[PDB]
Amino acid sequence: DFEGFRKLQRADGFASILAIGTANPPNAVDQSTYPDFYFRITGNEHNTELKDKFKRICERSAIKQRYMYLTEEILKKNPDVCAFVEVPSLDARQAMLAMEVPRLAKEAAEKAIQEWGQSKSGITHLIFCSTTTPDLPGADFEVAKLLGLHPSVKRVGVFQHGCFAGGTVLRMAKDLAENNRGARVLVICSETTAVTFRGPSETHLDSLVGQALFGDGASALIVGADPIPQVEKACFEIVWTAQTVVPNSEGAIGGKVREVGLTFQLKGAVPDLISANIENCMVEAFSQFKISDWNKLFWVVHPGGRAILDRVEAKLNLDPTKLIPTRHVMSEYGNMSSACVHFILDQTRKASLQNGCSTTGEGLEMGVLFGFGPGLTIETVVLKSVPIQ
Amino acid sequence: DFEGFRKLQRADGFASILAIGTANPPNAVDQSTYPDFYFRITGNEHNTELKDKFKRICERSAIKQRYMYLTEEILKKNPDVCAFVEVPSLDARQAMLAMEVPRLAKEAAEKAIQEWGQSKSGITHLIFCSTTTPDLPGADFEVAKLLGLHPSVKRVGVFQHGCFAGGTVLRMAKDLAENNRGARVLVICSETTAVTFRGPSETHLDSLVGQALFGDGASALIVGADPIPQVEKACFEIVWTAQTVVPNSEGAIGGKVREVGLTFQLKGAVPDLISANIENCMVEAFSQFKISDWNKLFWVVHPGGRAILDRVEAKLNLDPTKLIPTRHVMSEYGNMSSACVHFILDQTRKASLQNGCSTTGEGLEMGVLFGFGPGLTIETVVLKSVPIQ
Repeated sequence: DFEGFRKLQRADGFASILAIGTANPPNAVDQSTYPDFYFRITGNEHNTELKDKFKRICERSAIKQRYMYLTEEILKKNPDVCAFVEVPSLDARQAMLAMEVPRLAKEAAEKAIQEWGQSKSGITHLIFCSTTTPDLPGADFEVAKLLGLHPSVKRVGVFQHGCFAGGTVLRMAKDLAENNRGARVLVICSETTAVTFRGPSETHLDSLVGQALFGDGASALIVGADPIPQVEKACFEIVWTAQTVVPNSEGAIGGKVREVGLTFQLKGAVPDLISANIENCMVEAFSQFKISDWNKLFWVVHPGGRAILDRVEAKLNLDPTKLIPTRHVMSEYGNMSSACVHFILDQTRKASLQNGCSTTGEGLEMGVLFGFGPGLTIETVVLKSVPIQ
Repeated sequence: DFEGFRKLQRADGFASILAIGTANPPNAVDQSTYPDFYFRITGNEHNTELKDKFKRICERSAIKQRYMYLTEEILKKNPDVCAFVEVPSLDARQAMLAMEVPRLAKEAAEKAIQEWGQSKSGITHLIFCSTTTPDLPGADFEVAKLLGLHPSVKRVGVFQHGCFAGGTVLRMAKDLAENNRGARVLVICSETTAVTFRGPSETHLDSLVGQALFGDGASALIVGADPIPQVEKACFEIVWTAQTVVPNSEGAIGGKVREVGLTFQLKGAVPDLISANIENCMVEAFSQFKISDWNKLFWVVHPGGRAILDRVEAKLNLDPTKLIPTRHVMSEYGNMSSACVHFILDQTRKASLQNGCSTTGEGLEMGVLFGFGPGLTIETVVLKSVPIQ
């Protein structure tokens, strides 16, 4: 009865994505205009040297747009946020965060929930991810509250992991769904530049990189194993996952929560470091399925930057069609951190539909999903598309 | 094909505790002399009223000693950590945290690893918990790095969850160890008051309490399913888990990460909220095991404070023996937040051993574990004991 309590307790098939919800703040920022706006709101028009370094950066970021909670209104009222680090500004950011992060998350759940089609009362687990969370309880408690989730929903907050959390969230979703029969996991990633936006400094060119690539956004997935026939529609199946630390990459990507808010540190080595180890990951994940041709899988890569994508595409020489949904997202949404990959997952199943593809993975049956962040950490996830009738 | 990949990818038995390690900072502080010392080191000797008020709180705490990272020499070189909230102290605390938390976590786990007596390489998962974490990557990465863990350990950091985290980690460990055949999760909870210690204030008595209750410590567990016979020795198994939010209980427990560090709010209504609802959690986690008499189970409840334990016990009408292990640890360590319940698990198995009980649960077969924190949430964990022979 005890060894019997286990089998009945766990689920059957693979944890599957039964819905995908997305949301962003109202302020769409045109990248072609950001350089003038950025240097004007921070009061740095007098430093023509920097501006050109930033312009070059935005102009080569492959990002044409980004949604930002931070608007000129909020910035003119928060001069401390416009400074580099000469004055503290954590508490003001923290307030923005306690309000915005949960708000974007709910908006994403509400869409995911609706698509899913079942009562929110059926959600058993909640996985919440954000670069940071301002208080105790974390944002996971706040979002559950706002959404109206049952009080016995088991929450897990994933804070301060990094841009790779988009993958770890799926790795966690997978184990939650498959070890608990009849379970439905609500997986949410919510990010804003409110905690990281700050003024430019010539002596901190890396931080200037983050000011041109980071954008706001929230994604919501409903994950569950053993979907109900004719009721729940799965569009992806989470097959296998792995996490690793790239060798000799210590300090490559990092951040610090300090009195001046969150500080971003990024080494020029990241692209190299990811390219030189991305293949190992592939053989470790796909050889077990007897797959050696990378181009036979569909792709979902975290858009950490234009250079990183071009590298991976070369070291693996994936054809030009692989990073299309991924670049589609980066272009229209920028680097929304952990949320990015899920936005691409929706972009992928969308294109598949609008193009008469045999499956949700653009005709291909299997695919990989990548997460890159502080570590440097590499998060791998093997998917299984679903056939579209 | 996949219906086989799934069956082989997952473990057969029950997630089990295969080892428990504990660690604490050198500085052993006696609750008896803390009032004079606490007010001295903070330059508040003159305000005899608040001091006598704090002595009175310490004398009811039922805490005889705690282990603190912050020594007198450290507080003397850091005056800002001594203020209440008149001067910022986040940065200084983050520095203390970046080094102390992972250090303590590392000591706890080396102990844990040793008992388990298996290779570190065999560690495929890591669950790290701490009230907070100063940077990105979090303490999970750092702990792996100090531990010389395998670059591919699947790590997860649980930050800013609260005093109830001790159980959410077991809830997380169970799903990980049971859905991954061969998986061995290293569970670590490291906490220190360095991020919360501040001077006294007469307008913030809820904060006073906290200065007398919280202490430092690190706990470490090796969790895994299907333990190798006569190679790995299990002591506790995780059968069923749950977390819940007690109705209308917001603000009772919470904390804010600000430029002055982690502030802490604690409404006096906490003992009653937990008590008038814990009974409900027991009938949800035990009727399925045809059990209605709480006293037939051994107990592991978070030592939030004497009152919470006094109310819970009176409410459920537990035998003065149930909380011998809980009250004993709270007495020798105090509230080490998330790591307390693990200290209790350990003390509980040690006591069963010294006394000559039939099982690791002081003779009983099944047991319950509770965690209380910001939410207000309650983590319930039904544990299975193992025979001693």
